[PDB]
Amino acid sequence: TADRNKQAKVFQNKELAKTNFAGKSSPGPAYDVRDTDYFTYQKAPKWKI
Amino acid sequence: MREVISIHVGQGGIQVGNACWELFCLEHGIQPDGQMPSDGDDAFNTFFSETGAGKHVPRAVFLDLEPTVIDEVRTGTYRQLFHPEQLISGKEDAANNFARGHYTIGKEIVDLCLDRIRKLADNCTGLQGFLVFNSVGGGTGSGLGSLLLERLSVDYGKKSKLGFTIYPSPQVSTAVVEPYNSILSTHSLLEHTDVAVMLDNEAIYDICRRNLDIERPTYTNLNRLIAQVISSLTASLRFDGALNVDITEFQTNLVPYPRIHFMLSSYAPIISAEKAYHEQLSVAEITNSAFEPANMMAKCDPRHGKYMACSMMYRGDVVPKDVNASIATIKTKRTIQFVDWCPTGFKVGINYQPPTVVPGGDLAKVMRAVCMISNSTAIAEVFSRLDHKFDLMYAKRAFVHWYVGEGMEEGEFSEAREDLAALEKDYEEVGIET
Amino acid sequence: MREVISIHVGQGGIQVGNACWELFCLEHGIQPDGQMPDDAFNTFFSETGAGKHVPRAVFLDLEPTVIDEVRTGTYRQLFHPEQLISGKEDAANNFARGHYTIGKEIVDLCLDRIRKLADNCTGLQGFLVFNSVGGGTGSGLGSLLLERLSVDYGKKSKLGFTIYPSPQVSTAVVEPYNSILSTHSLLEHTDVAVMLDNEAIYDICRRNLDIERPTYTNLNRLIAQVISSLTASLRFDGALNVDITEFQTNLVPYPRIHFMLSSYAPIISAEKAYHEQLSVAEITNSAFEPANMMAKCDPRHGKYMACSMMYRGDVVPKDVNASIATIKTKRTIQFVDWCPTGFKVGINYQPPTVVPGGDLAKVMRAVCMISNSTAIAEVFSRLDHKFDLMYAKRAFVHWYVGEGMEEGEFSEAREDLAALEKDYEEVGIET
Amino acid sequence: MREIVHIQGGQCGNQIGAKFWEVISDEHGIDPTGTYHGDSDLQLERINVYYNEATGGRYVPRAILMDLEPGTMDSVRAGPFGQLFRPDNFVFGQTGAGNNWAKGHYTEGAELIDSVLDVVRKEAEGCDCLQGFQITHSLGGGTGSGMGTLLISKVREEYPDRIMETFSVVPSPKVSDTVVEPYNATLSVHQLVENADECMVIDNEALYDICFRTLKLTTPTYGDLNHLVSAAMSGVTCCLRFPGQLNSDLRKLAVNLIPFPRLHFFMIGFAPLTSRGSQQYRALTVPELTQQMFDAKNMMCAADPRHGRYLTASALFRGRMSTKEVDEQMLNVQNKNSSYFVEWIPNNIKSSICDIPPKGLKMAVTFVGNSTAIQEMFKRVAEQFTAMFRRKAFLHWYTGEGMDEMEFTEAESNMNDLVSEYQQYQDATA
Amino acid sequence: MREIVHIQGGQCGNQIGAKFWEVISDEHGIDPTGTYHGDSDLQLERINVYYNEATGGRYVPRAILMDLEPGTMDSVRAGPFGQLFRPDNFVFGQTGAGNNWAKGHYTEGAELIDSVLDVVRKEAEGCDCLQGFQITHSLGGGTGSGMGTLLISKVREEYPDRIMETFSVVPSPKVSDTVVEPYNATLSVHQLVENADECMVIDNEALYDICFRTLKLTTPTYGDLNHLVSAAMSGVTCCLRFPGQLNSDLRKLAVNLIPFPRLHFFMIGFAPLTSRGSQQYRALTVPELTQQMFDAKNMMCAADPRHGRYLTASALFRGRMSTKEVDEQMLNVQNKNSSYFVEWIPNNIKSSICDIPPKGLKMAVTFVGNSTAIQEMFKRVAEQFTAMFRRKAFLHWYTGEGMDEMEFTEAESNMNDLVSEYQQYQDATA
Amino acid sequence: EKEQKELEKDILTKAVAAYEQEVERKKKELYLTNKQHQSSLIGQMHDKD
Amino acid sequence: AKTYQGKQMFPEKIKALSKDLRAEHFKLGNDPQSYTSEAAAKFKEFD
Ligand SMILES: Nc1nc2c(ncn2[C@@H]2O[C@H](COP(=O)(O)OP(=O)(O)OP(=O)(O)O)[C@@H](O)[C@H]2O)c(=O)[nH]1
Ligand SMILES: Nc1nc2c(ncn2[C@@H]2O[C@H](COP(=O)(O)OP(=O)(O)OP(=O)(O)O)[C@@H](O)[C@H]2O)c(=O)[nH]1
Ligand SMILES: Nc1nc2c(ncn2[C@@H]2O[C@H](COP(=O)(O)OP(=O)(O)O)[C@@H](O)[C@H]2O)c(=O)[nH]1
Ligand SMILES: Nc1nc2c(ncn2[C@@H]2O[C@H](COP(=O)(O)OP(=O)(O)O)[C@@H](O)[C@H]2O)c(=O)[nH]1
Ligand SMILES: [Mg+2]
Ligand SMILES: [Mg+2]
Repeated sequence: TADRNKQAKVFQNKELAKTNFAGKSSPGPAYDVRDTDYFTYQKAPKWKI
Repeated sequence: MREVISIHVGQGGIQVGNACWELFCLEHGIQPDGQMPSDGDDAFNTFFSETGAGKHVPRAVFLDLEPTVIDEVRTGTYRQLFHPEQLISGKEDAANNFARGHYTIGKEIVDLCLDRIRKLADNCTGLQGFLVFNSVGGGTGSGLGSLLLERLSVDYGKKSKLGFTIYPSPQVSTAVVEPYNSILSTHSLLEHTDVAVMLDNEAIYDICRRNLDIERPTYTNLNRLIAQVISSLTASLRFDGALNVDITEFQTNLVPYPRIHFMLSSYAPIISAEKAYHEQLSVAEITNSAFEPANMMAKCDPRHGKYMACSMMYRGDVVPKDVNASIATIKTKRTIQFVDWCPTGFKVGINYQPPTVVPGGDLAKVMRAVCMISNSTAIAEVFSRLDHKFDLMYAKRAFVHWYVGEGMEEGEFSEAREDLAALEKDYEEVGIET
Repeated sequence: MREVISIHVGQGGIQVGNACWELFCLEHGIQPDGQMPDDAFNTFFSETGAGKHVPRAVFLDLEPTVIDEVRTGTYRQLFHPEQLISGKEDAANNFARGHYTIGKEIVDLCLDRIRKLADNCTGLQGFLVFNSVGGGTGSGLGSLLLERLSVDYGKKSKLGFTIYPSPQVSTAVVEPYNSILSTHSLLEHTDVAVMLDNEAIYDICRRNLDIERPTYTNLNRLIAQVISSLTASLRFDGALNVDITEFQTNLVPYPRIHFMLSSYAPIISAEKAYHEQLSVAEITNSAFEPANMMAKCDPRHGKYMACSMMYRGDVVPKDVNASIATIKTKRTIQFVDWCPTGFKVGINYQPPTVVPGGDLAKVMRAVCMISNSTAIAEVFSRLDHKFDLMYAKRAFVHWYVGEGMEEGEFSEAREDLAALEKDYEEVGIET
Repeated sequence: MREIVHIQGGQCGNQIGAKFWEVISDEHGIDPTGTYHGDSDLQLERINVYYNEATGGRYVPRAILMDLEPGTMDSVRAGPFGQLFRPDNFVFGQTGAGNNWAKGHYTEGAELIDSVLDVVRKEAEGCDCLQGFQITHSLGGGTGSGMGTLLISKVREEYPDRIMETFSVVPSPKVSDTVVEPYNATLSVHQLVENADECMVIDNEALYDICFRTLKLTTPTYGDLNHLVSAAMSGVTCCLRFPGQLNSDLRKLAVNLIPFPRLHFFMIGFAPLTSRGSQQYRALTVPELTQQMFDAKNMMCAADPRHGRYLTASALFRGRMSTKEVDEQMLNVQNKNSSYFVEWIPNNIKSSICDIPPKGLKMAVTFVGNSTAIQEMFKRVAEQFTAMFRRKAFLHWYTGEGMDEMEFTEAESNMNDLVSEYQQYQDATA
Repeated sequence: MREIVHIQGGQCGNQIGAKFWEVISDEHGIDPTGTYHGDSDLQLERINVYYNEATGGRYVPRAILMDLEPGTMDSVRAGPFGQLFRPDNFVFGQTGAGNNWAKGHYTEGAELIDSVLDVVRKEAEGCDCLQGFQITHSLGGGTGSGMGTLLISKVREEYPDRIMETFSVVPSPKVSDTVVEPYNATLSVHQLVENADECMVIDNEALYDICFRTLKLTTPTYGDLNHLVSAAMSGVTCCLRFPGQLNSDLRKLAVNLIPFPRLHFFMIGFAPLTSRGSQQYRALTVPELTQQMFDAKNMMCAADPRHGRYLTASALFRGRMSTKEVDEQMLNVQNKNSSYFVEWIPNNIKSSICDIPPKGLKMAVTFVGNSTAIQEMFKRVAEQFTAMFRRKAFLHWYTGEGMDEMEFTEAESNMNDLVSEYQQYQDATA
Repeated sequence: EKEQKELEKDILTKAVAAYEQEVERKKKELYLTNKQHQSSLIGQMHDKD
Repeated sequence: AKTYQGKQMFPEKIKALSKDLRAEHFKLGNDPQSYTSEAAAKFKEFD
């Protein structure tokens, strides 16, 4: 009384690595990391005339 | 296949994270450069990740807005250990202003931090939970802790998060504004942390003075003690034991109601090498020293209230029969009493890996040790004194403008004090008998 | 039997062609002189009969400087000397000059050279065209060449790698005009177009490669790497091959929609490269994460239509399929309702090569991505707004009028852009 | 033929089985690689009871190891005789239940039981003529106490006529390790009483007491407790595998030990037990075997049998002995303690003899006693349960995934009703 | 004798043949140079079924390889056993289809197929007494999915009485590699159902659960896939090539499997499959083998066979066995699982026995099952195809060279009618 | 009959023993490949600085 | 930097203790036993 899906749950050995590090993927690409180099380097000057 | 992610925010958090990461590399035999020396597996997978060939990467993140400590870490002896860009630094510190760390500048660092959290969490499959380290008496620490807890609670959901917070001592203090952000932070974390532990400094000072015979302690010794407590707690995950205990097996045993999740710990034995070998250090003696109120890691007197629960982790070569016999004597003793609806209140864990020593440290080789975490009604006194100090300050509205001018609205203190009162009433109504 | 012809026009096109040709020769082991010290170069070169090899490329420009530096550079002996068309007078960012006055005397010679190249060719799969869009010469000559090739050869495939002006970074002050004009020209004539604006590449090289001081050379190196990862499958054996013809059957739902944006992974310096495993899951997650997009666009504001990914190295198909399942499980990336699966995957065995003195490190596993998504409308919208701002007062228009093309042509370009925006909006809604 | 299949879940049951299989393998002369090296022909005819033959001439135990945490059986594999177990019979999750009956019975267990039910159907269905099933589990833990009884019920619907035996470790308040034991123990026994044909109760407190007083060894261990329970288990089914004067199998035991269908909670004891310092002074005789049988301290349950009256008794003897002093001493013991035997069931002791003893002991005894003394365990666990429940302590964990307090109230009511019905017969007179 | 010619087209089919020929050469003991080096005399009695004889004592396969791009042919020629193939039989185009069904069926196929038809006609007339044709191809690729079907129609129009067999690979939604799969899949099935005598559906994802679960190997590969599929296809016709207790050929299977002319779509399975690490624990017996091929896991298809009912089943055994326990297990399993077996066609299992096992194995079985579960693939394909077609996406490519949406509508309607007519018998009652 | 039954043992044992070495050698060679590859970035570091 | 240095520090004990925990520690009686059937000793061939 077993189907193809829901059967891969059973753990066997360390080959679950290829199939389950993204179980609870902690969302993804929802965060903005554009132009965040502002902290690593030093910012260029910005002066009034 | 079991992993857990560690977060360090604030100067105290950084200085305790580096301390615990020395001990953990020391225990796993990994050299400071991270390379495996010389030439039993998967004992480092709990806190490390393999690069495919050679060294290991710790599963930790370091956050700070004032980059002096981070620069020191990046120029220190562990330069090759940490990922070069997970030691995230800002440009201006919060300067002990909770509004600054929660509304002004932390919003621009939190996104990158959460991106890093994603890049670490995607590499784990059996994520047991999160550990967070932060001092409560610091503006950036409290603010970033609150923001991270809020974001992670909605982004992840049901995962366990454990807070090793350092409350200010009742009369010994470093700053003058810390009660404000302490109350605000505890308000923030009450509905967001599954477990929080007390780590005020004065109790550790007293322990060091009494047993370690150090008349002049510093932050290094306190950090080493906290690191040893962490190692004792987490040894069960990465070492086989007769009665293993997982992180998920805490909120089912130690927190009788959702609102009550603040606990206080102790460690034993605490002793120096020049006197450690002088005594047998039996299991009964160490377990009595554990319940010795003066050995509380938080300066809160258990004799002033009832106990709800106690979870004790033994490491070494203790025997379950001996642990049970000692628990029987503890039950027999009359100076310690439990709440009526809790006849049995002990959770026990055992592990074989003896505690490791840090050379040049203060501890010695002891073949037995025990760390206890207790939930008892006595913890309400620190909340009471903190509320009184906050009321004294808010009577004249002192220092309020420094928070008002940062965009944090005036009425915010009101519901914080109300929630503190509600928690105190909750403890009072729990502590009564039926 | 498999070969493809490359066309370079404009200074940007030439400086990208030079970069791709260093990489091509170093990948195939051909010395700068062209002498080799079984047949994989037939895609890009042709045997001279005895000894050296000649590229299957043509270079065009109206200002003699860049052709002169090429002809005095270390690659004097490589190219066919009469295939480097050099002019006398620059069009000077003026689209009208390059499309109505000086392009007419260029186009006949250029087509003669292309025909001479094609007669040697036997299994022509198609043409690649390289041209900066913010320049009059590039835009006008690209319009003319595509217009003539579309009628001369017909169904042969052409791929255009245009470098669009950045949303707010730009060098000239008249580039919106000729950019819009070139868009109108190429919309109904180019099979596939790839966006390559400079600002996103600046951001990438700043963040990942960790150089606080790159120039155009690094940008060209990255573009060359992308092209090589694109065309590896035509000349290297793989477990799953792809041809250039297998893009207009997979990436263009409708004939109007053929603009895509690219990405590459992993981009990392040698100081931190192998200190992490750089496995397939990490590289393909970095690929879909919004920062590594070669175009200054955010996919999160729109739906995805079709993603085509090529992997090279020792990648395992089971690795890539496990990544794809997790990506489809992912929530933030959302596809259009009328496409349950939109992934085309290709695999090649030959790992990417490294140019000596370069910036990138060598790794076994690399991925190059071409994505068609509904979010591309924002660059068109902002370019349209910039165009309307300056056309409101007829600024600079007299220069274009005084070259001989009429007044009205701007109106049709504006209407065509409006139609394109409406078409994207309509295809973006769920049924 | 008439063989039985072994199934265990939870780490406690896994540890119990790890020693039961070693002791049975030592009894049958099987090396850790599974190749026969016995000396007598008697060691092979009835090997079909617990083993299956495989290519390469070796034997595989018919045991199903099922759980939700991989570490425990990943460890048991590294132990001695860990290579006998077939890899495909290991079934386990990745999350675990964290000592939560509701989690182990509703959320993860309901999904996971598919594969373990399939493999149990495999092994029970391959057997020539099935005799029954036996399970070993502890009732102090959420996952074991929940998923074990769920699978118990599920097997019960599909095989109503077969015999079912359960080896249940119930929490003793004197030595407790967890604060949520009463809740899961009550919730689990609620279904267990409705389904299990036989349930033998085992008490860690009583095993510790036995090791302290009888063996007089300084430091008892989990291995010691496992060995005691293993010998006790072996003594029950020894006569099924070896010839004897009077064959007596599980069905006969069930017929002769249970007066009423809801009275199937027994206590078992083993003999002889002595300090190996006192081995020389021992005189192995049937009267000594019986006096160590009926000793209160020999029992592995904390319930004092002299606090109630025996309903039925059953004795299994191993070794070569004559029925004379067997029946005579049994009758003498029955007459000498008449007040402790309820009167309307005269001649309330079953006796069985098998002439093949366990390895090491010339003569041995397994004792099973149905008495009213077990009511005190249920009374004390119910007192703990109501002390927990009147304040709604530790409740929202169980309520957070579909179970309500109605099931708790029904479970406690059913437990109290069973206790009342059990002690009703204690004062019954004719 | 009663020989069959082999023909393949497309990349997937070429890769399939590259290993099918290699494995059959191993079975008959032929070196890569085409010179016999076998040990048994039986290996050469029936070599004419697949091999033609040339001067010098060498053999050549009667295979016809067709493709639209010479890269795959040049890669397969340089591979092991790549020299067996006659250079004349290779036919390839210079442009390719580009996964466009219209391109691979209309615009260039009519021009290219004349030569391959001439060569296959020459091969057909050359052989003594033709038995039929077998084809291997994938339905996810344009050139294969179009050329194979058009060639099927042409060959049927010339040989109305010969047998037709196809190994068709279908695109499952879980492992999708090209976005235009539903279009050419539906177009191909429309034509295929009209002429093919037998079609066996093959899914990568089913193969893949098999390779991860049973073999437990870490890194699967296309070579391993081709090995499994080639063993499966060799098993069906082994009995045609070798003696046995009960001979049964393709015509036998055709008569015994399809109750109605349009229900000729099967799934196949091979046994035994075991991990090399567990090869020593497992015991090769007939009951184990029969449960093994009747497992839903080992099935080569994504469909779940317990979601429907079997029309009929057939099993081919390889190795030295008696018919007793074979037929006994067939009757036993038909009695045990009567719910999953339709009732108005009693005794719906075919058994065939061949006395020679495959090299390296003592026992082997190939199972072919006609069951109602196949409807799910066509259903999901229909949903995807209509989700594509309702918005008219990707249509102008097909329309630009003579095809119109009327043909797509007819294909969808015909396939839906096939699904409805096929599920009709699922609930039919006597 | 019992003779071939006893005979099969050593075939099975030698087969599994051989397969274990195949398992080990693959890991060993991939370790060396990753080692030389990482050491190649050492020359890359020197070239860059 | 004063406090925190790279230091030299350098499972058999764990394995020994683990097997000790599972060990017997009291064994059983000493073996005088030899297998023999009950109904076989009484019934023997006679001259
Ligand atoms: N136990 C312990 N507490 C510390 C240590 N360093 C700082 N603290 C506590 O932290 C509180 C203030 O926060 P800090 O850690 O100094 O700095 P911060 O958390 O980053 O907050 P800011 O000072 O605003 O940047 C003080 O009240 C101290 O009690 C330490 O090394 N050990
Ligand atoms: N990425 C990249 N962009 C370039 C390069 N060279 C020029 N461009 C872009 O091209 C735009 C102007 O066109 P150019 O290529 O410079 O000049 P042109 O195409 O020859 O047209 P004319 O100036 O009229 O001769 C500038 O805004 C640049 O952004 C290059 O080498 N790399
Ligand atoms: N005899 C014996 N008892 C054990 C052993 N391990 C655990 N136990 C008992 O099991 C009880 C705890 O069970 P628990 O861990 O909650 O079961 P779980 O829910 O399956 O994890 C304790 O009271 C122990 O007395 C063992 O090796 N031998
Ligand atoms: N089993 C198997 N499948 C393959 C192989 N090569 C390709 N495929 C599958 O075939 C599909 C693509 O078919 P395609 O090459 O377009 O067929 P063609 O157009 O006739 O050459 C992919 O989804 C692959 O999964 C192989 O060697 N073995
Ligand atoms: Mg600070
Ligand atoms: Mg220019």
